Amino acid sequence: SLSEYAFRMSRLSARLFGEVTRPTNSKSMKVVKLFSELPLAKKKETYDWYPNHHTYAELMQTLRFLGLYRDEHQDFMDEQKRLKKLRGKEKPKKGEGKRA
Amino acid sequence: VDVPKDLTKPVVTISDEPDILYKRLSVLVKGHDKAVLDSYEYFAVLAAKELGISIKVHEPPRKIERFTLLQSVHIYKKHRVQYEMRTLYRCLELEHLTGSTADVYLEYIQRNLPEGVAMEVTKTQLEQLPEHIKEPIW
Amino acid sequence: PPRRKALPPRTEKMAVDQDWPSVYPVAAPFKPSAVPLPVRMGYPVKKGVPMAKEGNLELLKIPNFLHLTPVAIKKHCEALKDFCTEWPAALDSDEKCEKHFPIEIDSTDYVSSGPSVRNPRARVVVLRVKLSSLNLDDHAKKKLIKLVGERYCKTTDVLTIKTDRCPLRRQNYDYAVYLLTVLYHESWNTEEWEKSK
Amino acid sequence: ETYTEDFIKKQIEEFNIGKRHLANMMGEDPETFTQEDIDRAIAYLFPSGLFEKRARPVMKHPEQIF
Amino acid sequence: HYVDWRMWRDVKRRKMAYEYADERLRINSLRKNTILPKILQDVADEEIAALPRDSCPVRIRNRCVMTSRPRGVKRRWRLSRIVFRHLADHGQLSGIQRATW
Amino acid sequence: KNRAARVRVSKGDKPVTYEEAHAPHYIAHRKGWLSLHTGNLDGEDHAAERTVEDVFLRKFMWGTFPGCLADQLVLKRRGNQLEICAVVLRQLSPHKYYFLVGYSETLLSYFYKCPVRLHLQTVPSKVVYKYL
Amino acid sequence: KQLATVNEQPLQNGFEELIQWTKEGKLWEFPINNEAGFDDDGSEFHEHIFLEKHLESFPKQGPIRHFMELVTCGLSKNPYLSVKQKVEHIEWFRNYFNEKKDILKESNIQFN
Amino acid sequence: EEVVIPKKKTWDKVAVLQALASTVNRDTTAVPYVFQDDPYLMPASSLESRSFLLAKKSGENVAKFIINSYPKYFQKDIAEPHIPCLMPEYFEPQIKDISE
Ligand SMILES: [Mg+2]
Ligand SMILES: [Mg+2]
Repeated sequence: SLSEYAFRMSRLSARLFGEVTRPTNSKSMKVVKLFSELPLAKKKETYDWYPNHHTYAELMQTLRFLGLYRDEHQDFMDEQKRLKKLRGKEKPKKGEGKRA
Repeated sequence: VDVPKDLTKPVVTISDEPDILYKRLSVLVKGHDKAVLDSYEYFAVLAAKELGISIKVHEPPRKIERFTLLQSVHIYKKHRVQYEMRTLYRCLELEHLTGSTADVYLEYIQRNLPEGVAMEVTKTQLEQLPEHIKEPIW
Repeated sequence: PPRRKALPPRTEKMAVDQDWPSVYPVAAPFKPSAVPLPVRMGYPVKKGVPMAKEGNLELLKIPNFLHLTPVAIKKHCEALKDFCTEWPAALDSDEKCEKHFPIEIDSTDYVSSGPSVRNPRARVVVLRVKLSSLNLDDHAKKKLIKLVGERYCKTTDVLTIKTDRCPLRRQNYDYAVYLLTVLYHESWNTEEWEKSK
Repeated sequence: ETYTEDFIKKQIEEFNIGKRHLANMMGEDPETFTQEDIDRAIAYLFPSGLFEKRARPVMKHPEQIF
Repeated sequence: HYVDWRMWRDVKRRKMAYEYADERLRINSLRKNTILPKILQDVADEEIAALPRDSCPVRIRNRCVMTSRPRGVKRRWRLSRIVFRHLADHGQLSGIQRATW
Repeated sequence: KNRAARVRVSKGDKPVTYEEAHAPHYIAHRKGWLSLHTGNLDGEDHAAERTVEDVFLRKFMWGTFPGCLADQLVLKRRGNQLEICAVVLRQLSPHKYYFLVGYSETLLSYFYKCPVRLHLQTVPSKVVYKYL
Repeated sequence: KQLATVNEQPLQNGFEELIQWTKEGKLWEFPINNEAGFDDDGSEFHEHIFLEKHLESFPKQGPIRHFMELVTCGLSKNPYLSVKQKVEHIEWFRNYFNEKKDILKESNIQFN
Repeated sequence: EEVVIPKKKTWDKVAVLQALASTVNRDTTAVPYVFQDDPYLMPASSLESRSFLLAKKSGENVAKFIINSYPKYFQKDIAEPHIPCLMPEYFEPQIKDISE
């Protein structure tokens, strides 16, 4: 639905501005969109979604063993775990358990 | 009495290159608090007047973004808690600045940008026609 | 010995005619022991008064302007005048600016708080030029207006070229200038197929 | 909390001394600094956007506060 | 040290999806067009289907980074509605208040 | 009944600070925010990473200065700088405070890759706003 | 290092601390530039936008040309990839089609 | 007609900060800036002055020891522009071959 002049002028502008020049249907135009943006998996929000829980947990555990961080929570579960040994509710040996 | 006799001033060297010309600087600042934007405007305007810069201030309309959440941890869908984030604006429009003047003023007010306040500086630069466009080659 | 006793606040040694900019030279948190003002803050209880400044977390939460008093600002700008250059007196009005400098380049910088300064919006460059400032004949002007499309505004007669293809702002600026060049020269070229108009 | 008359007297002396510093900070005449200039200075120096004005920083004469 | 095994499985999926993103993008482009021969496009269909299952991006789940809740998560903060409210109601999220109008 | 962040009335003997005495519907009316950054402004990025940093810093400082903090932290961010303002008590010796300030400022600067400052304000005892 | 020690003194005020950080590279340099320290290998704009030079090994005409022209058009519009990353995409296609030449020949498509 | 454009002025990255610092003088009422400006923490003697700085330096040394002892915890680079000075230091030789 375009004149020869309009069609050839639209094709010239496409070459000038770096757009697709050959006649391409909407299906094949996805190839242009695929390479014009980063894949969803490559975006920082995706692969850096979680904070590195290893670094945080391991750092604050080391700082506790060094005496520079007081972990009120870990102290709470160390007192509970300590009272369960005196009460007899101690974790069994792996493999040499109640069942066999 | 214990006053420094002489003070070492920072070295500013006039270069041999022409300076950039800025038609307009639009310093848009965002903040959750209006009073902080009022104090910052008083600062930035007073700084411009003392440096000889032409500044005009206007307040763009505020934007409030609201969203709803469930109030209970489990069931009770009818009951919701609604939160909002208010964004207030103040647009500082400078005019007829030079590259050096803009660099100094922007550094001065950006370094004094109070916590919780953002900035978006739109710099319109006056330019001349490229040498290639002066005349057609065909 | 007895427990260490805190010294009295140093606001008691401050003269009423001191050089305040020397006390708060740069942005610092509100220190009740350094600010000689009986400022109070806090919603008062029934038959109560706003809380005093010592241990007042509300005053600590405010971004104060104690380092930017009118005296300090005027003294600061006096030292910063050496860095400024003088706007060309010839370019008095905007019409004069357009005549001598037809092209206008808009760029934006974003100042946010955080460890990273990167912002993907800063790469965008906008180039505006009125087609009346370009040496375009009748044919060239008509061909240009058709090539650019909606980038041209007939009311203002301004051609706006926005470029954000390249990672950097300097690359997008070079691309915006290049697009204007090829558009100008291509508009002047007359092709044989143009006779089918 | 009970505010005895001696305590109030010490609060007034503090306001008068603080009033002179605030004029010195803002670069105004300590002798013509009024209560409306005090409010303008505190609003600039301690910008508070709290919707309730009774929660904002205030520097008033003890007679009007207590 | 992640919140639970479910978070740990998503951490591995996000890592594997990142490693294969380029290879998957290149092969998919061969499939998402009508230009190339159907014989070549059929081989690409098998190649992307043979890649490890955890490299498929659709298997990633936006869980709460603090509690691992798979639903009720706000994408801007990556927090579950319960964790976000706990921080917001204590005045610890800059600029977020209760909405009333 | 609403529960969120409400210290509930007792027999009139529970001292509460000014922050603890105000329920969530006062966060922009009578009390301010304990953290100021730009992430939550319109059109701003990285709100998620700013939040995780705030949550960590509040836990790091609670365990690094055990029993010393007299109220909640005030986290301030200006450009690249991070400022932690803490109201502490006057029980721990000054030497130990200076050690912990130099230690926490250095350790946190290397962890979040930015200049970090810690501004301590000492109070003789916890500031009581009212008795609930 | 000894010459630095003799001139070494403690920070005198807030401004001096800001200066030291700026010199050490800890604090940002103002006015804020969002591209400070990031250069895409000093690549020119033409390197990013015009990528047809890399398509010379490929057939000058045919379906592969059209497909690869679309690939380069997308890559030219990508501001998140460096020039090096964009060439990697094209190189991978050069190898892929080299491995599938037998299939391409069955489809009457000549590659290389 | 010709318009004369003013010559650009170039200064060092710290010039503006240095210009602002020249305007301020020493505050006679305050102790040296290095010390914590707090009545309880301010040094109250020539000995305290020395000890307070030494304690602060000790804290910095302890942190540096931990940073270099466990580099893994401080290897996530989130700074833009990159800050080399805030990265862990590796003092052990990484080349194990016996060669010149
Ligand atoms: Mg899903
Ligand atoms: Mg209800």
